[PDB]
Amino acid sequence: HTDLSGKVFVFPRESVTDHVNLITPLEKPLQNFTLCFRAYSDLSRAYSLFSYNTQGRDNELLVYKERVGEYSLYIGRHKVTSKVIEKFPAPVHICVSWESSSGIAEFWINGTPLVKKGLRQGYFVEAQPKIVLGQEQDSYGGKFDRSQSFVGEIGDLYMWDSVLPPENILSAYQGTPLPANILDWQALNYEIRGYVIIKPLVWV
Amino acid sequence: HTDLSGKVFVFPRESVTDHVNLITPLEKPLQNFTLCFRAYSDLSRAYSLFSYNTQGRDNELLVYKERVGEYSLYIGRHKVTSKVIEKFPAPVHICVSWESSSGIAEFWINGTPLVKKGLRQGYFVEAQPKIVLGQEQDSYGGKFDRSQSFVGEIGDLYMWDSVLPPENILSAYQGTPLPANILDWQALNYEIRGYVIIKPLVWV
Amino acid sequence: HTDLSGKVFVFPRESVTDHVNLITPLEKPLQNFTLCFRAYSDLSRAYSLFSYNTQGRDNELLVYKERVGEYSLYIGRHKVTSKVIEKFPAPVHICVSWESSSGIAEFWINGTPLVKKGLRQGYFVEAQPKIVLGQEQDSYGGKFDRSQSFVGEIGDLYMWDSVLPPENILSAYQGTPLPANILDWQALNYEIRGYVIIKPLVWV
Amino acid sequence: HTDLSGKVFVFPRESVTDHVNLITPLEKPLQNFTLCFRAYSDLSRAYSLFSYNTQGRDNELLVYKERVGEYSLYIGRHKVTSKVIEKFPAPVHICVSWESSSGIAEFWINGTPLVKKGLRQGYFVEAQPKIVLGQEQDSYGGKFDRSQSFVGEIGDLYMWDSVLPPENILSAYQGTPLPANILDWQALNYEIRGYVIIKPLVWV
Amino acid sequence: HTDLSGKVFVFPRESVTDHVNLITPLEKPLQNFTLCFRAYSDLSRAYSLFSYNTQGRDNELLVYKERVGEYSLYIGRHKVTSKVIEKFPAPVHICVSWESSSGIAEFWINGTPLVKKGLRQGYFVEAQPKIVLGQEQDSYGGKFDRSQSFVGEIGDLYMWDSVLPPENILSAYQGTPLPANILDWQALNYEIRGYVIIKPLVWV
Ligand SMILES: *[C@@H]1O[C@H](CO)[C@@H](O)[C@H](O)[C@H]1NC(C)=O
Ligand SMILES: *[C@@H]1O[C@H](CO)[C@@H](O)[C@H](O)[C@H]1NC(C)=O
Ligand SMILES: *[C@@H]1O[C@H](CO)[C@@H](O)[C@H](O)[C@H]1NC(C)=O
Ligand SMILES: *[C@@H]1O[C@H](CO)[C@@H](O)[C@H](O)[C@H]1NC(C)=O
Ligand SMILES: *[C@@H]1O[C@H](CO)[C@@H](O)[C@H](O)[C@H]1NC(C)=O
Ligand SMILES: [Ca+2]
Ligand SMILES: [Ca+2]
Ligand SMILES: [Ca+2]
Ligand SMILES: [Ca+2]
Ligand SMILES: [Ca+2]
Ligand SMILES: [Ca+2]
Ligand SMILES: [Ca+2]
Ligand SMILES: [Ca+2]
Ligand SMILES: [Ca+2]
Ligand SMILES: [Ca+2]
Repeated sequence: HTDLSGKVFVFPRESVTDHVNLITPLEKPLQNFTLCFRAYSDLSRAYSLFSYNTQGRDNELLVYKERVGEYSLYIGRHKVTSKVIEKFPAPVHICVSWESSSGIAEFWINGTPLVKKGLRQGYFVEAQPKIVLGQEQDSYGGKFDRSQSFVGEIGDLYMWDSVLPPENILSAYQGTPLPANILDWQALNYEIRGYVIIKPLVWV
Repeated sequence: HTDLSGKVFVFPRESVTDHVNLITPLEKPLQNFTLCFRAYSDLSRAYSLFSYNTQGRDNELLVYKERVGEYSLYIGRHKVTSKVIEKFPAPVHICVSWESSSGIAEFWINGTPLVKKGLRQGYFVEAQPKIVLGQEQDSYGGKFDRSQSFVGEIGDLYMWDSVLPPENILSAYQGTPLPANILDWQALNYEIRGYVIIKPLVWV
Repeated sequence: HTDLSGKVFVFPRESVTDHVNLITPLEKPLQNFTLCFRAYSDLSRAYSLFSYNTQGRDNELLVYKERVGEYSLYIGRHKVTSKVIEKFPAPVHICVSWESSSGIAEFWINGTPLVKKGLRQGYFVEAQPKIVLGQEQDSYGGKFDRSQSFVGEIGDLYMWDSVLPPENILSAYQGTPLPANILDWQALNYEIRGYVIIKPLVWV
Repeated sequence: HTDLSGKVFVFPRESVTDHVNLITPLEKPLQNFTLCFRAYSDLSRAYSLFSYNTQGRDNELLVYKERVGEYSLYIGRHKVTSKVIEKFPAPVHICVSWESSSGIAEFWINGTPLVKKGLRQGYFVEAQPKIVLGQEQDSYGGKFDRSQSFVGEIGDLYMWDSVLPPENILSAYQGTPLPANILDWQALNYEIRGYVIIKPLVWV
Repeated sequence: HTDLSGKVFVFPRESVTDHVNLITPLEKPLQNFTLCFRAYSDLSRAYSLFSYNTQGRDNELLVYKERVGEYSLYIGRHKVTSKVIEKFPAPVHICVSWESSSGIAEFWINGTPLVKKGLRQGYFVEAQPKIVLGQEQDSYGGKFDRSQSFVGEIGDLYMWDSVLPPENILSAYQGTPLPANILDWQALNYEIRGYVIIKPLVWV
């Protein structure tokens, strides 16, 4: 229940411990989800964008940037990666969905669909997560690694417990996002830890 | 048969097992043909796009992507290769025709003609094929190779027993193909084996 | 004798044998000429575009492609080379003229003039040629070299016994050449030898 | 006391001597500032753009160009660097702001925001500066280094004791800057030392 | 006394001999000048564009192309160099001015200003030159060097005994120069030596 409309989290330096915890009362394992957000970073090294771990389970749901032009999704430790043409540095809008019944993962980058990949067909993502921005978890809520830290700005984050169709992804990118039931930027419960500053969104 | 209008086959992972068999009652050897389809892959390694083998004959008709910008056609184990400027990764529309009487093979990539090449003048492509998407055959229906597997999405596949003129290739590129008498995406007889998922086409 | 309007010669493979002889009743040594044609090849190695030899004289008039972006004209074994920015692979329209009185050679690529060069001022190109497409001659009509063979398509070839002014070069580039009196694609006397196929021009 | 509208300082050669002192009446420590200026240089090596040293303190506020596409701000010897896509050589409009309360530094290059970075949260930039263009100070007003000298043109320099919002940054980029209370190009007190020439600005 | 409107000098081959002498009747030292001309060359090696030597003084005023994108001016044996983004090969319009009082040299390439540089403040360029196109002088009228020779085309050359403001530079670039008093293409006194041919300007 904070409205972050028009605002970003700024992670202004590299560190082991600067991060934001995102709080959701998620009790039911996820069969389907979509996650969208905008990010702006001038790192060239690898970094985590969104880290969701559960007790005893590393990389339960992880969105990770390998290198320029390459986005990975981990589900239950397993991973897929898809490629895109992108400028560097540049702001980006990222959406990723995953559907247990097919295993299909869909990345959409600036409203453009990447090649579909598939993993973990039939699996359910475990509930009661710890969700972190700014660092990559290796434990339940911690064991960070500064070489995977996100330095830069993140905004307009939403997470739904369904697979959004293309029209709803384009709405998030450049229209009005559909209100979201797991995490929603207009009513976000978060905890800042360390050096993270909230500022207006000034980039597109 | 099945009308896959608006849908693609998704080969969501690298494997030696995942494939689609395409069924056609082709009993008479082929003198002329055109094959068109759309594909979207972010593989950089080589892969097979369309594998047609007959009893005792490898690479009887094979469309093979050597590397970015380079397309090969095999007829009766002989090959030609032509080059094109293309972005990577990117969706592509591919048409290729071959005419026994001249030996001429014509690739068209996104409605643009590649340099003509020639092979197997006077040859007849044998009938009673096994036709596979997703893997390259080295036997009659099998002996796949993971390093040649196709990972990504294929749709809008049509095959004619004649050489299409430019206007009919552009029609196919634009999404209004002429009726096709060997394989037709709107009345396709196929078998999924392994991990292949049918999804809507979202990238055209 | 044959009107090849709308048609190309296709040299569909690398060889030391495949060629076209162009026949013209040229009995008087040439003081001035312009030669225009369209070509489409995806070779990266060097190749001959137009080979004119006379008895006892190799490289009497030769248009040669050194590498991407570089065009050479030989007159009586001496050469000039001019450079241009071009895409690869791409169709190209090439015009070259030479004027004995000044020695000036003008290349025009896709209707744009290259830097003028000069050679053989005062020379007359010898008459009674053998003129070959598809191979580079080292004798009077023969002694070909596979490594200089042209693979690809040639069309719209015209040769005048004068130096065309710019607006006449542009007319030829646009597909409306002024009347040509040495070689004329719309009334061409030729001989196919080996594997050369006439097909419609589909890339203009 | 001088309106330099429409004019630039030209540092026409590499040297360890040529520089401009900028004189400001500011006597209180700075908690917030914005600095904007336009520069045109064809140096590839690193160079100082704006050097603000105070007695006893090197690099108290320093704007430094590491290499093409990379801009650094030093505050009290600590630094941040942000990246941008830019052509070389090219004129550039540079703005940078810093806010003590958050430590946030914002670079804007040709009206486009770079990724925010943070340093020196809670710090006060010392007053009674010597402010130098053309050279990088290693002492209070001197100790220059030829290899960090600025060669080229600088104009349209303004410095405010506040953090400008995006609209006011864009106004400056577009040529209608707000009046500026630390340094103002339209009412500037300066001292030329060595070879620095004032000329009309011809490159906007 | 010759009007070369619409014509160029073509230096069609590398040599240590081919050149044009340009003769001015204005006999006076130069405190200010501007020189404009068009050039088209596909050399990659260094070459002289305009060579002005006086008795016993080499490199008294020299415009020299170091390599792609780099232009140098020598005044009295001292030099400056400025860089520009340009295509290769490409026609170019070059203007350069120099002002003794400030030492400032201004290059303009296709109507766009390069970074100003400065040299020889207070010097007077000596009177009674030999002015050569096509070769770089090392003596008064001679001692050429084939590795510095200009191959290609030069036209629309004008030289004024003043520093042109930007609007007059743009007029020259656009083909409507102000009449010029040191050298003027519409009333030029020149001597061709060796192989230099006058042809129409076809590349503007
Ligand atoms: C996931 O979606 C599938 C099909 O769209 C549906 O069967 C299932 O109920 C969804 N799961 C949940 C928990 O909503
Ligand atoms: C194949 O094409 C050739 C050339 O157009 C034609 O003559 C022949 O009839 C065709 N063959 C069949 C089986 O249609
Ligand atoms: C070749 O061109 C020159 C120069 O224009 C001309 O004088 C000469 O007559 C021409 N030669 C011919 C037509 O044989
Ligand atoms: C510095 O800038 C901030 C802008 O958020 C402002 O709130 C604060 O009052 C300023 N401090 C001073 C000393 O002016
Ligand atoms: C040189 O040019 C400047 C303007 O650029 C002018 O003010 C000055 O009078 C000129 N000097 C002469 C003509 O000697
Ligand atoms: Ca982890
Ligand atoms: Ca980790
Ligand atoms: Ca095979
Ligand atoms: Ca195989
Ligand atoms: Ca030869
Ligand atoms: Ca040869
Ligand atoms: Ca310093
Ligand atoms: Ca220093
Ligand atoms: Ca010299
Ligand atoms: Ca010399």
